[PDB]
Amino acid sequence: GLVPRGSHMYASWTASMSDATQVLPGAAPAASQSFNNQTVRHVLRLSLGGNTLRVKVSNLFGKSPITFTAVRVAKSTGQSNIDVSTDKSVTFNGQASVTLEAGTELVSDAVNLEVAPLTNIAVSMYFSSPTAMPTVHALGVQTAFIGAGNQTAATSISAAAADQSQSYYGLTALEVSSIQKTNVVVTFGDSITDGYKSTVDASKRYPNQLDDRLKTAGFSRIGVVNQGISGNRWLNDFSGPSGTSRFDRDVLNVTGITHAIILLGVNDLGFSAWLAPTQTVTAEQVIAAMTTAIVKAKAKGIKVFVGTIIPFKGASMGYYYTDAAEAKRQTINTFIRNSKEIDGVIDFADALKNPADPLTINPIYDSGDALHPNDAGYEAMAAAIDLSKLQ
Repeated sequence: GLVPRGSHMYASWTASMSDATQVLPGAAPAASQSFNNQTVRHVLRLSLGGNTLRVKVSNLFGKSPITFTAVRVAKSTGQSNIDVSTDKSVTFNGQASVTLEAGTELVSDAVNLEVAPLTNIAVSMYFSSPTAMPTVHALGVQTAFIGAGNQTAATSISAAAADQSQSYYGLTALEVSSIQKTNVVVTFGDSITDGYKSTVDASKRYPNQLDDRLKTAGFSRIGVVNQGISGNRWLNDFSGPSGTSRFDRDVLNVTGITHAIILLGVNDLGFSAWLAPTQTVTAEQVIAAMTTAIVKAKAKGIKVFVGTIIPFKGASMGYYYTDAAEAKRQTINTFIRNSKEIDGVIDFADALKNPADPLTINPIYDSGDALHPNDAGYEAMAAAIDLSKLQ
């Protein structure tokens, strides 16, 4: 009959936040990016359409407050260009400017802009004052455009091409309202979820390609949002807050989450040979972290799927991949494949392994570093997922 008319917000796009100033033990300090009377125009692909939207901004890892002098949204027409007829002010309790204390995040008022699934919008932020922005999504696989002054409502960003970035600055979710029954699938993981080595500005991350399959099958109301962080580990900070510490924020608290696909751990194994030798962890310690995350998500009624760790022999041999890392990978994958607690396994390892040698990634899917898939490998990851799982 008539769908009940109650409207609700759903996460349509997400980006997990990291602290750009955090470094490995023993490393030299790292400086954050800063803006000073400048506008950053981000571009993002919506998984879910609807009638209104709201923007979640973040100062989660700031050391001082930041003030967003203006935030605006518009439909993207490619590169930095917008459809000015769709430009809208984004307000916060009715105010165009808003200050976030260090360690806080904030979702905006609803914006009356009707949007369609798998379309790009631009979210533009003006910082009038000197603004340190350590709170980033570091590897966005998407161009952002930076210009002088308040260009948030401009048709395009007038600036030098060297003033482009591929990060997201203090922008962490974009939620869209609908009266329809809606599923939200959160892909949680590291660079292989984030989409490192997929084509920039092409929406070829594995969760994008999974989203394409869903919409092609007719499921416009099953959304896929990306909570990957390139370099992320279950058990230790860097890159990004540890998987265990961020699971509540980046999975359990995603608006409308119904399903999660967890793919994490290869960096726990690979970082200890050389990047972080004081942070050697066992497969059993990784499994314990995974267990607590699974328990928490199931307690909230979320469907929990766990992916097997894809083969990575050849990835900086002796300095990332090691025999110890392979042994731990085996133990973890055996645990995943035999677990009675998870709702299902997604055997990415089986899907992407080399038929000629199961310890290596299939050469046709290898970006070149023996660890990260290329676009075809991310397509193969998405193709391996039974869409019945996401219903």
